[PDB]
Amino acid sequence: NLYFQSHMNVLVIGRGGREHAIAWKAAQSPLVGKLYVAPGNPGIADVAELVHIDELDIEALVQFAKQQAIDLTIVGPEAPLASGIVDRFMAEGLRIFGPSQRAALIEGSKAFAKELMKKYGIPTADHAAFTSYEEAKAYIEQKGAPIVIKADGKGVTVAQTVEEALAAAKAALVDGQFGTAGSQVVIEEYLEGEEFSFMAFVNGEKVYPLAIAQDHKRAYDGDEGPNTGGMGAYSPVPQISDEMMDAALEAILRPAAKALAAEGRPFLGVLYAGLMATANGPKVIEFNARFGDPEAQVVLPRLKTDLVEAVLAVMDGKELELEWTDEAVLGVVLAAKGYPGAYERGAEIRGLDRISPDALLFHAGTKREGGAWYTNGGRVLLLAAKGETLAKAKEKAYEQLAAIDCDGLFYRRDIGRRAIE
Ligand SMILES: Nc1ncnc2c1ncn2[C@@H]1O[C@H](COP(=O)(O)O)[C@@H](O)[C@H]1O
Repeated sequence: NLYFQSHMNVLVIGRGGREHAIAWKAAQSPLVGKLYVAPGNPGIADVAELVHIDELDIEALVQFAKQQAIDLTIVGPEAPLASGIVDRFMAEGLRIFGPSQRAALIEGSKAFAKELMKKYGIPTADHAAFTSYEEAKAYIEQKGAPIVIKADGKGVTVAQTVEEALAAAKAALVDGQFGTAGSQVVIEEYLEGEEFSFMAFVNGEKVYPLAIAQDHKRAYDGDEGPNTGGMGAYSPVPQISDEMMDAALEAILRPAAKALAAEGRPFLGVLYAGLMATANGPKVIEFNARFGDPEAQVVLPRLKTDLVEAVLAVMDGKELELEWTDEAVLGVVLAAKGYPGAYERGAEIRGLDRISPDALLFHAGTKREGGAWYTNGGRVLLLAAKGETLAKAKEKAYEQLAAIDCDGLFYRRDIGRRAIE
């Protein structure tokens, strides 16, 4: 079907498991000649050449890319995007998949995203910020309870009653941090239902849906403890109906891409909708402007289509249908004890050699030294397995995980548990 230029040098920006997953996929493309990741990490060195340049060193990255004749740059994390790498690259004539600074604002500013979804009729949790008690009060009292109250400067209360919400909102203003605008309180609609991650390739108004993943954000078994970058994920997600999926594509993803374009911020890249499946249909929690982590590690193994060709087709504004395997994929994050708090580095990791070769081991935060492996970051590794069903992928993933010994790491035993229940 689609022809593109073969023997294309590709650069991936980032250092994590998402970027291990995007490099591992890229390396399998019949289109790719040379594959660099800047800065990557020692498990990524197995699939790609590492480049010792920071993600935020935009001028070095531009100079590296001109000089090593990079045909495609794919940006992993959001900070480079929020800093204008795409803008710099385009002005230099370098081809890049990722949003402009102005488009990436959809993730950077939750206020801006709320503002855009309100103006364009996009379903989401109601959101409002106040520096006045009396105005906070009058608003809490129209909206009623349960209600989220958020204090700046733990400070998140899901107030079960109106009286509690007011007590919490009053405290937020009296004890929260005094910014240059005074103290402020954030009030949000509480939503119930099942969370899901809906990513799509986007170029302007053109939206190309990926598979649907579910992430597990809480640190501990039974969705306990604080929130994290994500402790595991799987795809597909059988308890989210096709109808909910289509509602979210037509009432959320397609209108956000339009809204960004209508505001003179067209988006190019991965638009990642963090969603709730409510009784009333799907509702935005947040938007992200790039692949989710650990969502990329579980979605990208299911993609049949060549990843580099799909990116090029998207950048060209070409027609494309993405093809996916029937097999489910589930992934478990091993994190350094203490994460998402203060965590210890430098614990020896044994047993990486013992893992079956069809297991997918995505390095996020490891170091290699004197021929051994050590923890070096909050999320350290993700192990995913494929399975004919979700339960089989769950079984495979956990069985393989147990080959790893590290007294400095922990992981959730309940990834996927509800979905199989
Ligand atoms: N309005 C909401 N309704 C339900 N869950 C939420 C809401 N906001 C945040 N969360 C949860 O808290 C996590 C952290 O997102 P955030 O609160 O924007 O940092 C999300 O990934 C959700 O799992």
